[PDB]
Amino acid sequence: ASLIYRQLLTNSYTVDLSDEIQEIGSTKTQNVTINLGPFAQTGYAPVN
Amino acid sequence: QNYGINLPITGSMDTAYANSTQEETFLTSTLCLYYPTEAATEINDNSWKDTLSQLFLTKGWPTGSVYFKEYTDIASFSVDPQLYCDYNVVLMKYDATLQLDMSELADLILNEWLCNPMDITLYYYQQTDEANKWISMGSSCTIKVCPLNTQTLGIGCLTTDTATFEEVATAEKLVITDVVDGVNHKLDVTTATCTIRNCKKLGPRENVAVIQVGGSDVLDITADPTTAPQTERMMRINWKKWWQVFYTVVDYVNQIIQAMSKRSRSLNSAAFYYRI
Amino acid sequence: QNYGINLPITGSMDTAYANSTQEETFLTSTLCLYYPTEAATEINDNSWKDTLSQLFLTKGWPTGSVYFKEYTDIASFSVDPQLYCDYNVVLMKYDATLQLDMSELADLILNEWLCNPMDITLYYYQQTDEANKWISMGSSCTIKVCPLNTQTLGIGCLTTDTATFEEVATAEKLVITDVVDGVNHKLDVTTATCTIRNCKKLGPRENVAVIQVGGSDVLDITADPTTAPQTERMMRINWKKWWQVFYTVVDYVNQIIQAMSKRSRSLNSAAFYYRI
Amino acid sequence: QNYGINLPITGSMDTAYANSTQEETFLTSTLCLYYPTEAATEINDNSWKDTLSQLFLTKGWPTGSVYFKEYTDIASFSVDPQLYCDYNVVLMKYDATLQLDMSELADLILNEWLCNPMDITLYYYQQTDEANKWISMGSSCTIKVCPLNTQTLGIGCLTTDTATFEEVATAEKLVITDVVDGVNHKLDVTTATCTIRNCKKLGPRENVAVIQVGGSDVLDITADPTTAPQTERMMRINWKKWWQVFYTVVDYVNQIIQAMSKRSRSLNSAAFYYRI
Amino acid sequence: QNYGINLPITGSMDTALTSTLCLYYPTEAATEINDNSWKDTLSQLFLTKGWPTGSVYFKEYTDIASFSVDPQLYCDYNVVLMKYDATLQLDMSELADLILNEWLCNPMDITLYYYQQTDEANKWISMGSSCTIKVCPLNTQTLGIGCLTTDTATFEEVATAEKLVITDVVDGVNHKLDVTTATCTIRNCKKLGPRENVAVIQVGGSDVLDITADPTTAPQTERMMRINWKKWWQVFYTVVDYVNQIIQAMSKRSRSLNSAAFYYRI
Ligand SMILES: *[C@@H]1O[C@H](CO)[C@@H](O)[C@H](O)[C@H]1NC(C)=O
Ligand SMILES: *[C@@H]1O[C@H](CO)[C@@H](O)[C@H](O)[C@H]1NC(C)=O
Ligand SMILES: *[C@@H]1O[C@H](CO)[C@@H](O)[C@H](O)[C@H]1NC(C)=O
Ligand SMILES: [Ca+2]
Ligand SMILES: [Ca+2]
Ligand SMILES: [Ca+2]
Ligand SMILES: [Ca+2]
Ligand SMILES: [Ca+2]
Ligand SMILES: [Ca+2]
Ligand SMILES: [Ca+2]
Ligand SMILES: [Ca+2]
Ligand SMILES: [Ca+2]
Ligand SMILES: [Ca+2]
Ligand SMILES: [Ca+2]
Ligand SMILES: [Ca+2]
Ligand SMILES: [Ca+2]
Ligand SMILES: [Ca+2]
Ligand SMILES: [Ca+2]
Ligand SMILES: [Ca+2]
Repeated sequence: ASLIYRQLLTNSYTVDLSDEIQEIGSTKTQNVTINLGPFAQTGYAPVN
Repeated sequence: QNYGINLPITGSMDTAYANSTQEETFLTSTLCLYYPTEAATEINDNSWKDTLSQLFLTKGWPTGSVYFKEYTDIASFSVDPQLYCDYNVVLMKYDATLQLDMSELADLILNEWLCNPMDITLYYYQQTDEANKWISMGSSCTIKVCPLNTQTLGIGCLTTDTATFEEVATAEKLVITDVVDGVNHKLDVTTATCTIRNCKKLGPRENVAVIQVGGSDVLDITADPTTAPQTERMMRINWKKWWQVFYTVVDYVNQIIQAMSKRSRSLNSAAFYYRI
Repeated sequence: QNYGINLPITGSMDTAYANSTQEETFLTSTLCLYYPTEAATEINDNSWKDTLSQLFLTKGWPTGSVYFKEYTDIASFSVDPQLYCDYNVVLMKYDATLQLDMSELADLILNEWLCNPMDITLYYYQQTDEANKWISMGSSCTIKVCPLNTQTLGIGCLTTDTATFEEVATAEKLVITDVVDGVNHKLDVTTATCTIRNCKKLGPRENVAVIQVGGSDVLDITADPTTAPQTERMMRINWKKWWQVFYTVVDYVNQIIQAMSKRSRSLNSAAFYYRI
Repeated sequence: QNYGINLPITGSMDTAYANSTQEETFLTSTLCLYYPTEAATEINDNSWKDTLSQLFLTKGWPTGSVYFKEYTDIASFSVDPQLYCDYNVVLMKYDATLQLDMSELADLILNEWLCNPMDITLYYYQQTDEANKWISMGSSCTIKVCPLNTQTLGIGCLTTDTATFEEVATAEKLVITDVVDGVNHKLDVTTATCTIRNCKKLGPRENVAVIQVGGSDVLDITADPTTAPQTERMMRINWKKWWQVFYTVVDYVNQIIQAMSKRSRSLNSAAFYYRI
Repeated sequence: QNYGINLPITGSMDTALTSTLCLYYPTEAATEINDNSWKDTLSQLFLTKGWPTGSVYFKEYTDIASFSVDPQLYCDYNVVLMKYDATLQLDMSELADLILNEWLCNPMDITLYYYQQTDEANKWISMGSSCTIKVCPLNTQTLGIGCLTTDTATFEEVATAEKLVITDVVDGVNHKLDVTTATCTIRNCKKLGPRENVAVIQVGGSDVLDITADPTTAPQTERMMRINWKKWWQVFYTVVDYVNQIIQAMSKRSRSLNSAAFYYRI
């Protein structure tokens, strides 16, 4: 009855395929580059 | 499981070396980096923390295990250095005019201190042995001392008149005071602004290392004039840019952690001795 | 020690008793007495501390070993309690309204805790086991809880809308939250004036004793409803004058200390062990 | 004769020592003395070369073998420092603000470096091990680095915009850059006026000694923070007059050469390993 | 090593930084290619042959004359693509003589000292913007032969406006030397042996190289290749495709610490 384990590990390559299938219908959410940093403090020129 | 009692441990001189545990310790331990504000100012980036975290990930430290703590300067940092990570690395910029202060900071965070309260104006205080010091910390610590003789009369000072007290510290954020042992002293301290504690130097603190950025070997963490031990946890680097300093810290993190050890006083084994 | 912590200690059942170490304990120890402000106000003496120190000296303690710390009230004292001396006796006044707060303070200071930070804004937190609680301390700690389900959706609450959260603490100086174990929660806490930590109760803190002045046995240092253990370190007395209370504390200091075990004093004075 | 293979050599204890070879090496070797211009300026004697040559002859060296090479200062001398004599001695004046530059110069000349060219415009570069550095020299070498993740995207920077690059060197005449190992970096170097090379530290360069004239122990010829070795070839001298400095160098030339050895990479026996 | 250099190596007959490549090509090659990304293409084509990304390096030189001014050999393997010009034959040979062999050179102060060449391995190599070497052989009495030691106009000229020149004079004879020391420098060099990590591929022409001063021998070593060409792209493709064979002719065990073409000793 140990074969199950040996099979579970042996056939585990097919897991990849399943993931691909589960990724087929999954929605895609792609991120963009985000500015951070020393953002200089700029204001209005002397105004009267 | 047999906490609070010391037992001898017997081992053989032919037990095989176990495999490296560096990967496991990196995986299951935290690292804190203390740097001055001017380091962040010079770096002139805000994602630099994430960049260093990723670079550490390349060195095996899991994301989020490395912590970056900031302090304004040595004087402000010395008020109450509270180091909580498993491994603490403190980047300390060198300034000649602050030499002693730097030493004091190192003396405070490279060693373990058992500190009891001090109530001046109600008890006179002796320093029993070499390891006994008086650590004063606060916004501004001004400590004046009046040694007394066996009859409780001051030596070169009047118990009533504080103006005659010998002045040993002026407006200090942190000061380690060492007086002559076996002599009672009356203390005048700015209690409203500073707190003074009677501390015993138990031994080294192995999870804290100090990297001195620039300068020469000036740290002196032992009050004894005849010893100036540069331990393996006290490092020195020359610098011109802080990015190079941080890259050096990241790349050689293996060596830095090797120089350090887990806090012996902490962790479950040292339970019912002092802590945990 | 650590290399002999997990080793057996064998002793024979005929070893002669050693002499009384009470004198040696008093000589090499320090005592901290925590009392409320009303005690000092009622005493209305500027030398009562010196009188108590002299009486303790009559009881064997060296002169500069007994220290006295004053707190405004139970709620004020519960914000980051600090236990300084080797032996810490806390004179806690009884109020029928502050019963839960008295119990929380006693639980915090009569037990050793291992706490970690919680970033409530980023992660959903759960309590692993019966020893795991959330200890919140600050000027005003208002904790609201939203339990979730396997799909991360809230039950009886909406993660987006905090107004639907199940408030469990409001305007608290110290609170020990116990939620259902194994359930992820999303927490709203006034982080500006509150700090919440995930804490595990390691065990008793045997160097801290609490004397309840007035009332009945109301302390409950166990979150478990089925048990309300009264330990040897939970004393209770009846009072009319604070001077009599202090005289009872001084006279029976032998018994009070005998109910406490030394070596439980952490290197730090905090009421919990902070780990990152 | 067998030049390509490393054959073991079996020596026998008790083999009689050979006579002193100091005279023979002095007669059949050349000594180069590198000093700053200010040295000659202070000395103010157009014939001092002849005087030093005659003094060296009194010490053993034939009067055609001691060479005196003059450099303006540390910064200028660091650009392609070419040392061709059998024994090179460099008097380096100490400046408290040029510690890193002095350390870089010593690291470059006190150690053997195997350098390959670098095309920052063509390849992304990575440092393989701790012995690998990026040594750049020129009139004004400014180096900025952008680490890249496994997907080749920059970390904390954009490969397209060099403004986001992390600056590691600015207007450096010489700089030894050490970045995190195993990470590819896009390099932005002012190649128009400086050359960058990818180098390995093979080992010590035994025919170059550096005397730091009037400073402290500050040289760090190793990028590892945990090591700041003081090899026998780095000496320190206090000074007020350069004539005294040169007299000390002449009088202790025996010891100075003793601290040095013939360049291992040089000479015939090093053939077919790297050079000659 | 050095303590086991003079020891035998016994072997049985019955028993059975990574490498870097430098390509030296003339600038006219890159001009003919006319592409600004050809280096990347050649790097990937080399990577097909097993050279990692940042291993191959391409160094440009204006021409044979300019390249000869103190040439520098940077990589583990140095394949030099040299365009053939019937008018520059000797110069090409000189470059090969200075590039395919290891030299040991000492400073020469022509103004103060006479110089002689001890043996057949001794030459005088001079390099710079422009060399004009004029030689006056002397006799046992130190008087010039066909020349006047004081009058340099009678000196025999052996080089004129040379960017590189290897001078071979009669051995055992002292020579007074007039060299344009301002614009170029001369050194007494000794040929130690082959430099196995440098190969020279002559693009076009015929076999004309002569890396030995002896007139009786003109050996073509395995590191001296020749290829006919019409398009530089074909030249670079054949260099890339047969890089295995090119490296086979070379040995990685001649890369000195410095890139100079000669060891220098004071
Ligand atoms: C064993 O040691 C090797 C060599 O350092 C290391 O790669 C490996 O991670 C270690 N652990 C195990 C479980 O093999
Ligand atoms: C213990 O008590 C006994 C009885 O008074 C006394 O004789 C002895 O000296 C004491 N001390 C020790 C160390 O046994
Ligand atoms: C070495 O020195 C000794 C004693 O000065 C002398 O007798 C001998 O000839 C010298 N030379 C050799 C090769 O031993
Ligand atoms: Ca100080
Ligand atoms: Ca006085
Ligand atoms: Ca003392
Ligand atoms: Ca000391
Ligand atoms: Ca409460
Ligand atoms: Ca609700
Ligand atoms: Ca719970
Ligand atoms: Ca209970
Ligand atoms: Ca520099
Ligand atoms: Ca950036
Ligand atoms: Ca590196
Ligand atoms: Ca170092
Ligand atoms: Ca020529
Ligand atoms: Ca003539
Ligand atoms: Ca000849
Ligand atoms: Ca020939």
